[PDB]
Amino acid sequence: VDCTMYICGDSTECSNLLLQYGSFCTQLNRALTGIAVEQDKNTQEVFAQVKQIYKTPPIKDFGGFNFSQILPDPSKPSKRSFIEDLLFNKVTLICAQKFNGLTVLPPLLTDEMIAQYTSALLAGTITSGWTFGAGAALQIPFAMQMAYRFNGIGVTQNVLYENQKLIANQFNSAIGKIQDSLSSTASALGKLQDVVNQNAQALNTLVKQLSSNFGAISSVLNDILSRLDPPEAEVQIDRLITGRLQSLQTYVTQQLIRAAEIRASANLAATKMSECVLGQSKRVDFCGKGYHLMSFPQSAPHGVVFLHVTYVPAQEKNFTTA
Amino acid sequence: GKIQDSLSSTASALGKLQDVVNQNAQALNTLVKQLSSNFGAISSVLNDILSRLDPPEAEVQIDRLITGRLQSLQTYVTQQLIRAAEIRASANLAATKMSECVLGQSKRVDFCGKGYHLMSFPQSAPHGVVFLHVTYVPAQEKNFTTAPAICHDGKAHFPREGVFVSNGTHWFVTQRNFYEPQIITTDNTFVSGNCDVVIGIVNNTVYDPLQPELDS
Amino acid sequence: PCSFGGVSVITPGTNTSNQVAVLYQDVNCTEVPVAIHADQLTPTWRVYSTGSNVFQTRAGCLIGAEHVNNSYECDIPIGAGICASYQTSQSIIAYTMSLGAENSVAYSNNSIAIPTNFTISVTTEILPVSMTKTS
Ligand SMILES: *[C@@H]1O[C@H](CO[C@@H]2O[C@@H](C)[C@@H](O[C@@H]3O[C@H](CO)[C@H](O)[C@H](O)[C@H]3O[C@@H]3O[C@@H](C)[C@@H](O)[C@@H](O)[C@@H]3O)[C@@H](O)[C@@H]2O)[C@@H](O[C@@H]2O[C@H](CO)[C@@H](O[C@@H]3O[C@H](CO)[C@@H](O)[C@H](O)[C@@H]3O)[C@H](O)[C@H]2NC(C)=O)[C@H](O)[C@H]1NC(C)=O
Ligand SMILES: *[C@@H]1O[C@H](CO)[C@@H](O[C@@H]2O[C@H](CO)[C@@H](O[C@@H]3O[C@H](CO[C@H]4O[C@H](CO)[C@@H](O)[C@H](O)[C@@H]4O)[C@@H](O)[C@H](O[C@H]4O[C@H](CO)[C@@H](O)[C@H](O)[C@@H]4O)[C@@H]3O)[C@H](O)[C@H]2NC(C)=O)[C@H](O)[C@H]1NC(C)=O
Ligand SMILES: *[C@@H]1O[C@H](CO)[C@@H](O[C@@H]2O[C@H](CO)[C@@H](O[C@@H]3O[C@H](CO[C@H]4O[C@H](CO)[C@@H](O)[C@H](O)[C@@H]4O)[C@@H](O)[C@H](O[C@H]4O[C@H](CO)[C@@H](O)[C@H](O)[C@@H]4O)[C@@H]3O)[C@H](O)[C@H]2NC(C)=O)[C@H](O)[C@H]1NC(C)=O
Ligand SMILES: *[C@@H]1O[C@H](CO)[C@@H](O[C@@H]2O[C@H](CO)[C@@H](O[C@@H]3O[C@H](CO[C@H]4O[C@H](CO)[C@@H](O)[C@H](O)[C@@H]4O)[C@@H](O)[C@H](O[C@H]4O[C@H](CO)[C@@H](O)[C@H](O)[C@@H]4O)[C@@H]3O)[C@H](O)[C@H]2NC(C)=O)[C@H](O)[C@H]1NC(C)=O
Ligand SMILES: *[C@@H]1O[C@H](CO)[C@@H](O[C@@H]2O[C@H](CO)[C@@H](O[C@@H]3O[C@H](CO)[C@@H](O)[C@H](O)[C@@H]3O)[C@H](O)[C@H]2NC(C)=O)[C@H](O[C@@H]2O[C@@H](C)[C@@H](O)[C@@H](O)[C@@H]2O)[C@H]1NC(C)=O
Ligand SMILES: *[C@@H]1O[C@H](CO)[C@@H](O[C@@H]2O[C@H](CO)[C@@H](O[C@@H]3O[C@H](CO)[C@@H](O)[C@H](O)[C@@H]3O)[C@H](O)[C@H]2NC(C)=O)[C@H](O)[C@H]1NC(C)=O
Ligand SMILES: *[C@@H]1O[C@H](CO)[C@@H](O[C@@H]2O[C@H](CO)[C@@H](O[C@@H]3O[C@H](CO)[C@@H](O)[C@H](O)[C@@H]3O)[C@H](O)[C@H]2NC(C)=O)[C@H](O)[C@H]1NC(C)=O
Ligand SMILES: *[C@@H]1O[C@H](CO)[C@@H](O[C@@H]2O[C@H](CO)[C@@H](O[C@@H]3O[C@H](CO)[C@@H](O)[C@H](O)[C@@H]3O)[C@H](O)[C@H]2NC(C)=O)[C@H](O)[C@H]1NC(C)=O
Ligand SMILES: *[C@@H]1O[C@H](CO)[C@@H](O)[C@H](O)[C@H]1NC(C)=O
Ligand SMILES: *[C@@H]1O[C@H](CO)[C@@H](O)[C@H](O)[C@H]1NC(C)=O
Ligand SMILES: *[C@@H]1O[C@H](CO)[C@@H](O)[C@H](O)[C@H]1NC(C)=O
Repeated sequence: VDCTMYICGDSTECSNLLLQYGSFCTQLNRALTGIAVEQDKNTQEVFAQVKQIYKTPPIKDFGGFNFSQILPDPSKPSKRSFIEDLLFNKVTLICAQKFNGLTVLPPLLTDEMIAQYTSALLAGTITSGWTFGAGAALQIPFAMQMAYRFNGIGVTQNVLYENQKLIANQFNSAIGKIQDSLSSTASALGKLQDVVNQNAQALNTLVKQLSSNFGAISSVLNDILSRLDPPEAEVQIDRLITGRLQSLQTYVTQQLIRAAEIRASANLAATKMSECVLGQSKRVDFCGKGYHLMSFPQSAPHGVVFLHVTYVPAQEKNFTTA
Repeated sequence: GKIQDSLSSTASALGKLQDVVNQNAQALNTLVKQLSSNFGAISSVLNDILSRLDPPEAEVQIDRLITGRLQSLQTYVTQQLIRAAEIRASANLAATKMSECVLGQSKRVDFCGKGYHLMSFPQSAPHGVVFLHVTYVPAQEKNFTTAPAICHDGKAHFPREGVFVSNGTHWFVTQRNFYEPQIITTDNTFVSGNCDVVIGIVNNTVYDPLQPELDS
Repeated sequence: PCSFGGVSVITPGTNTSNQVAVLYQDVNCTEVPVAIHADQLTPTWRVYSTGSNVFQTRAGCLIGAEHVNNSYECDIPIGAGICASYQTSQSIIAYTMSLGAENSVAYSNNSIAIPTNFTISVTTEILPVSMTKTS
């Protein structure tokens, strides 16, 4: 936000009057720049976690497991998976605020790069499990990887080698069900939509505050200058500057609080990516409900989506133990 | 030794602490410098206002100066509170790392350094801590043909712990994180059902360690 | 709205060199010469106000940097997936940041890669613990 232009509209007298208030504009500009740098850093930590850009094999034969809904689709112009495209479409004017020195700035990493990072992570976890998350990537059949993961949760690997077909069918059915639920539910992405709405509302209130007289005869600086002499125009412009500066300070404080909250959320998301996507987590209810098996990352506008695959007991029978 | 160099060669190694100190110093400098602003008054010195102007308008001048200085103080205090909250979050993270990484071995991935964490060493620094994470990282990898199970007498055999590998013709069982081939036997493998259900099973012979003693 | 926007200076370490590039945020390169009025010191500012090496990025218009089709690790973040560096006659260049190096795991349904050696890796993690207790 341009403090000088926002408070004073191309008015030399207004700028001269504001110059006597100190260096609040510099403080606000520094705070906004720090917030932007923090957002970029949060995105980098959340997504830029793998150096090598792994690619899936041309032939996708993973022992019956289907990853079409999560792997990128080269057919579409954008190399994103079906779920990623659905998430992008389901989330939806800010440029209409480019009228009072309110720049929107470009994100450092384009959506294409985020999609590429997600695809690389998916390929690394599918073709190398958690080995690539600790050092050199080591290939392993997906069946043996799932056997390892089952062994991690205290279940003998023979169960997978005996019910691989059933497990693959259940995995495909669950992928289809989650895709359908995301498609048919508009409230699934409530957090990102709420954040966007809050930011838009804050910006709208900030821009609308310029129409308040703040005790002055008029809300237009030019009208005050034309309709009053310097002795009274000075005090009128001073009152307007005070009101606009108070509004800007309130907006900047709210933005700082929101940025801190988003930084905490991004740190949590990065921790979850590190502990779930790149490996198996024994923490209860951390990487989804039930005995965590693995996770799939996907990118959504200014956010991440983790599909946690977990093992849950289904049928139990009574027994006598000693 | 390399760690020492990593601190001596790189000037921005301690960027976080230096940045925090610089931010605090800049905030304090701006706060102290704000006292030189008139805030709409004739002068920014209380003595000048008192001597030059009589109490009637000196009252409003002092009121304007007080309002400006109070606004500056409130802004500075809000910024300090936000920074203190951020530093408290950082300190909580550091304390958690010390409790988990240093006082024990953590299975969390990428939490205590990169790779398979082994042990963390703490060090102090001005208004900060430095954790030296020592971890185990695979270096050289070799690829071998593998099977999910092995059939010997119509019964599927699965490794007790490890993985089946094949250096071409022969077959062995080796630990996952290190190549230590071993002769396949009943001690390191267990039977579970027949060998007509597992997909990709490979025929082989399981060496029973009891036979040499029985023969002798 | 007529135009407006910010002006930023991209400069490497003064120890390396002194030449700099000028970025005008969210403005077409056509209006840059009149957007600054060209009423500055005869060399330098006019040199950075126009020239052959003018690039039109989504983040704005950049002058004084040579566009290169190559991709390297981001050094000076410009925006919209574009960065700038001083890599060459050394000058300032602008490129698109590369998200690491390409790799392809030789995945197979009957092959497994096992380590044959190991390494002890020591890394450093610095965390602030407190600040000055100013009163
Ligand atoms: C597992 O058990 C729980 C606990 O209740 C059960 O109630 C009966 C069925 C018990 O039956 C015993 O089962 C043992 C082996 O599992 C044992 O070996 C015997 O076979 C049997 O008892 C023995 O045989 C019988 C023929 C007789 O001779 C007895 O004297 C012998 O000792 C046993 O499984 C267990 O206690 C089930 O959950 C529910 O638990 C309720 C009590 O907490 C029980 O009682 C009520 O049932 C009414 C029925 O309408 C309910 O409305 C009420 O709320 C309450 O539940 C329930 O019958 C029982 N079952 C259900 C469906 O509510 C549980 O169902 C059962 N199975 C599984 C898979 O968990
Ligand atoms: C891994 O999973 C993927 C996706 O689930 C499979 O790819 C296809 O997925 C769709 C899901 O139903 C199927 O193919 C599509 O079928 C649509 C109609 O359903 C019937 O179509 C086929 C062919 O007519 C019937 O034989 C069969 O009974 C299906 O029930 C078609 O309309 C699709 O064509 C285009 O239009 C639709 C319109 O909605 C689009 O959504 C589609 O994406 C597509 O652009 C499409 O043909 C089928 O299940 C899967 N195979 C094929 C060949 O389509 C993979 O097969 C599965 N396994 C892997 C990848 O190994
Ligand atoms: C552990 O739990 C799993 C499930 O979680 C069990 O596996 C399921 O078993 C049930 C019953 O055996 C399966 O349901 C049945 O599938 C039959 C196969 O039909 C195929 O085509 C339909 C088309 O819609 C598919 O939906 C279906 O998955 C199959 O691909 C159906 O024919 C059955 O319907 C009819 O079956 C008989 C005839 O055989 C009729 O008499 C019945 O009245 C009924 O109308 C039925 O739907 C289910 O598909 C299995 N799961 C999966 C993923 O395949 C394990 O058995 C269970 N194990 C233990 C030890 O308990
Ligand atoms: C995949 O991996 C397998 C297993 O390692 C390899 O097969 C073995 O290869 C080694 C080395 O090439 C062979 O070692 C040999 O040992 C002989 C003595 O072993 C006695 O017992 C075997 C039966 O196990 C008899 O066949 C043999 O005749 C002996 O009676 C040595 O005589 C051989 O030559 C020299 O080495 C030994 C080492 O101690 C010396 O003491 C000898 O005096 C002699 O100078 C040789 O070392 C081993 O026999 C092979 N088989 C087995 C079962 O281990 C495959 O070659 C490998 N394949 C690939 C493609 O890498
Ligand atoms: C064990 O792994 C090595 C490599 O990790 C296999 O050798 C071959 O290395 C290539 C190096 O990148 C792999 O990619 C290839 O890259 C070249 C460009 O440099 C491409 O032209 C080529 O098409 C590949 O994409 C390659 O996948 C990999 N495997 C090959 C080429 O088969 C090694 O394979 C072994 O050697 C080759 C020459 C064949 O004889 C294989 O049958 C043989 O297994 C891997 N070995 C095993 C047993 O898994
Ligand atoms: C891993 O992938 C390979 C292929 O890359 C699979 O090899 C395939 O194995 C099947 C079953 O043995 C072969 O089916 C064929 O059927 C005919 C008719 O019944 C039979 O005469 C053949 O001997 C063969 O069994 C298939 O041809 C073969 N494919 C290739 C390209 O060789 C393998 O099964 C997969 N799984 C494992 C554990 O290796
Ligand atoms: C691993 O070893 C088992 C047993 O040693 C092999 O099973 C053998 O499979 C073949 C067919 O692939 C059988 O041949 C046919 O069997 C039927 C049913 O018994 C019989 O009616 C036919 O006349 C014919 O003999 C064979 O009997 C069966 N058993 C043995 C001992 O050979 C299995 O094929 C082996 N796997 C591999 C990959 O070599
Ligand atoms: C696993 O890796 C370690 C090193 O990470 C290997 O040990 C190292 O092997 C190299 C090569 O032989 C040694 O370098 C040699 O040093 C001697 C002087 O001692 C020099 O004269 C040679 O020209 C050569 O440079 C190195 O000293 C040795 N140790 C270390 C700590 O690096 C080990 O051999 C590897 N294991 C396998 C099975 O490959
Ligand atoms: C640059 O050179 C000067 C003097 O040689 C000195 O500041 C230092 O050695 C170099 N680095 C920086 C940051 O100034
Ligand atoms: C201005 O730049 C945009 C690209 O951001 C381009 O589409 C448009 O044609 C340009 N207009 C002129 C007049 O150069
Ligand atoms: C970059 O590629 C474009 C084609 O898209 C080509 O016109 C241009 O000359 C290339 N520039 C360089 C420096 O290679």
